[PDB]
Amino acid sequence: TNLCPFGEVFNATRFASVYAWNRRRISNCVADYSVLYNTTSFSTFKCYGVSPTKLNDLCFTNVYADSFVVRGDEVRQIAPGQTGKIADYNYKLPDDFMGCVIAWNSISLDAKVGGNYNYYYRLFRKSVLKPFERDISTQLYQAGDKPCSVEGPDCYYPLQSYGFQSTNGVGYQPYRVVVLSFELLNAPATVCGPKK
Amino acid sequence: STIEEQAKTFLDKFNHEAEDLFYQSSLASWNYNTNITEENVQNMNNAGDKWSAFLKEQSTLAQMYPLQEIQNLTVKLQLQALQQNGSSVLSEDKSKRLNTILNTMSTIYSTGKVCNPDNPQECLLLEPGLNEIMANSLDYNERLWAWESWRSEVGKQLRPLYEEYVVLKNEMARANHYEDYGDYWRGDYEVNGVDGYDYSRGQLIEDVEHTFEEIKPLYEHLHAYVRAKLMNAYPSYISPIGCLPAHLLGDMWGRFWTNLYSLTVPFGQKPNIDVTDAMVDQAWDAQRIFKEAEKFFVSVGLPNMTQGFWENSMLTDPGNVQKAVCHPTAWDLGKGDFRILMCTKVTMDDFLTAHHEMGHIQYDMAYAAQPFLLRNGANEGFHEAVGEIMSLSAATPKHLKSIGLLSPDFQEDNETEINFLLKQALTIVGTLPFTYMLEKWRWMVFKGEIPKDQWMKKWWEMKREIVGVVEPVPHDETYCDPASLFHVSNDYSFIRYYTRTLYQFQFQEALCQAAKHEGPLHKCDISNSTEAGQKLFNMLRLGKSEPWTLALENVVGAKNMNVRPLLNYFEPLFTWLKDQNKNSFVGWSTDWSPYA
Ligand SMILES: *[C@@H]1O[C@H](CO)[C@@H](O)[C@H](O)[C@H]1NC(C)=O
Ligand SMILES: *[C@@H]1O[C@H](CO)[C@@H](O)[C@H](O)[C@H]1NC(C)=O
Ligand SMILES: *[C@@H]1O[C@H](CO)[C@@H](O)[C@H](O)[C@H]1NC(C)=O
Ligand SMILES: *[C@@H]1O[C@H](CO)[C@@H](O)[C@H](O)[C@H]1NC(C)=O
Ligand SMILES: *[C@@H]1O[C@H](CO)[C@@H](O)[C@H](O)[C@H]1NC(C)=O
Ligand SMILES: *[C@@H]1O[C@H](CO)[C@@H](O)[C@H](O)[C@H]1NC(C)=O
Ligand SMILES: [Zn+2]
Repeated sequence: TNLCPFGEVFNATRFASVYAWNRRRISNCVADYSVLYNTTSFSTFKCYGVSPTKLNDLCFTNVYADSFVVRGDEVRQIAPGQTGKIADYNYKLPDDFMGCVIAWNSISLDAKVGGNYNYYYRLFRKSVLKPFERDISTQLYQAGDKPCSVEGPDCYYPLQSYGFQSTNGVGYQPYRVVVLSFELLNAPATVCGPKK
Repeated sequence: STIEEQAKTFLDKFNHEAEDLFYQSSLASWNYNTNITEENVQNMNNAGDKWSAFLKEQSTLAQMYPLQEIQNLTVKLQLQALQQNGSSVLSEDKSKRLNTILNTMSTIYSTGKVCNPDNPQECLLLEPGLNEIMANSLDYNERLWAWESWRSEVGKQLRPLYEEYVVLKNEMARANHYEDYGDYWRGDYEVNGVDGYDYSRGQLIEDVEHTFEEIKPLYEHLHAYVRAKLMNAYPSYISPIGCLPAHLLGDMWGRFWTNLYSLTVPFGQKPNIDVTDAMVDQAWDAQRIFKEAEKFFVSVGLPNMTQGFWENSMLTDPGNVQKAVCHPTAWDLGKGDFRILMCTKVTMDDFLTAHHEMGHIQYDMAYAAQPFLLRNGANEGFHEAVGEIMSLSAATPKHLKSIGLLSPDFQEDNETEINFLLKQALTIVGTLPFTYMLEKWRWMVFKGEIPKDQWMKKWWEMKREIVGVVEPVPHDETYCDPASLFHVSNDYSFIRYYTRTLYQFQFQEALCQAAKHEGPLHKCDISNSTEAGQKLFNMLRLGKSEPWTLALENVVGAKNMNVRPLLNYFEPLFTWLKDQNKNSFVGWSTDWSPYA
């Protein structure tokens, strides 16, 4: 029962944007959640539905870990039953969420000088995102009643670019977000705790 | 779908896509004002042009959406501002020369040196020098030379630039549904959406006069008291019936009479309310001034300054190595980035302005939640008033004693309050006629009621009558003395400072109700009162979204500017000034001049 590779997804060199978050399956390994508690750089470590202290004592058949980078004050949208631009168009958590939401500051990495416009997010979408949905569409957004073949007065490119700069305030500073969900099925405990 | 929703999803595309542009203009604009280079003037202008291009392209796209269909009023304001044709109504012939003139008049003001008539290689510049001379010197000739040389060597060269500045600006406002450029500024205070809370462009000009009339009796007894105490400092130089020489006033223009406190303090032997001397002896560095200002807002519940403030603000002079625009400025760059640029010296006049400029930041930080186009003060006066509410509270001896700048055994008295009130009146009461006259001169110039050959005649015809200040030396029409101030060379609406003052005591009275206060309107340090801070926080968070008449009413209870709180604040001085002018003349003769 080799240790679960939680370092790969957290300490990753590059984190994806929000409109295309990165999901990594975690299974066939005993998960050490106690190493996650120790890390003090996590500005917003808040598990929802399960206490972190009893995570090591419980086992799950699957562990999904989602990684992406949002704005500083948009971290609150990565939470159960929240509403906004990110939660409704980029990454929606289930209202019955049983898992964790972890985020820390990524100025040293995601932000530079000039403008780090590398990161993007979805500004417009016809429907609200159903929970655990990802929309990669680059197709335009027809706000008006005129057909859209080019970005014009009422045709908008759905994705826009975060402007991450080291001079930005905490609200407009890049934050990397890792969301650990859980999934119990009729299957053996592929993710367990050190005791078992 | 509806056209209002079609316009909501247009502003949403605008707001998110606009900030990084405005900020980019800002960062470059900050990098010039804090670092004067020919490399950075280009960088600042390029981002300004790209920001302007984004305005033009997203203003034309805003015209397609009609306002009359939109019902959500907060949406209507944002569309209304974005649909406004600004300098776009000016052709490439006009907009270039207008911008070229505006930059040239700013640079002449920025690079304004005066050479000593003996040793011409010695040049004094208005910011470092030529302001200490016009605020500390008691030599009538030295003041006369600093005041006349600045308004002739620098002022005259702005006369041709100001003349074409007026006509090219007037062509902009008249094209964009106004009467003159003065109305463009006066439109700041207009509300035409909510019955009862509505306002008009002219209602300001009538309210200002109607409220300035009730200031005139207070100003006269301040003028008379200062005149009699300036007659001792400058014997055989001031007429006891006549007006006041301009250069003998507190600053370069007579805008503030604060420095005259040394010559006009009623009771010198009482401990000095001007704690400038106290700070220097206590090694109050510039950081402490803003740190102590920061603790004041923290005490009322308002947030700490952001970490980007202390890291990225400029609070001192960077030195001779790199130049800087050291006119005090508060910057809402956006992106959560709040900075203050100021050449803070260890003086009370900089300690109070640190509270004033941080008041802008606290206003800027609060309405950051508002959409970008609504990220602004309720009017022009509201932004300036908010910072003054703090310096109004921070200047009280009780607050000064609380911060270690006054004796721990300092006991209040009848005499000390007069010393404190008079110093406040020199800054506040003394500037109201100066502001009212200056704008009324500009307003009538923009309306054209003052012809080009009667410009300087009418500038001092009113300065003698309205402000009681006289020209030490006769001035041709070749002079352009109005432009010698910053807010006229750099084209800023100046009536914001008259309206600011009537607001600031209106606010303070209500904030001194939310803080359970015993005594008069002074001695009213709202420090440590969270109720006073949060009552203001509600007003600050609104910004431009709710009408300023409503925003003021929710705070103080009046839909308009009220001069009564200002007079009640100064009533212990107004009664004391009259009793100090029994054997003195109150008023001023317009006809006397120090050269006749
Ligand atoms: C990231 O790496 C450091 C050392 O390189 C390690 O101590 C830390 O636990 C890692 N973080 C995670 C979440 O594994
Ligand atoms: C001022 O600007 C110049 C170029 O415009 C730059 O080389 C210099 O480093 C700047 N000064 C400081 C102190 O950053
Ligand atoms: C106008 O639309 C905004 C959209 O965010 C909404 O918050 C606001 O309540 C609306 N105004 C009214 C009066 O419904
Ligand atoms: C702006 O100018 C256009 C023509 O370029 C005009 O149709 C429109 O009415 C103007 N908008 C305003 C608010 O004056
Ligand atoms: C304000 O800043 C000081 C300085 O570090 C800090 O100790 C204090 O906790 C802060 N308080 C608030 C309310 O931000
Ligand atoms: C505010 O409270 C602090 C905390 O004790 C105190 O030191 C300070 O003197 C108070 N401020 C005033 C103006 O009394
Ligand atoms: Zn100000």
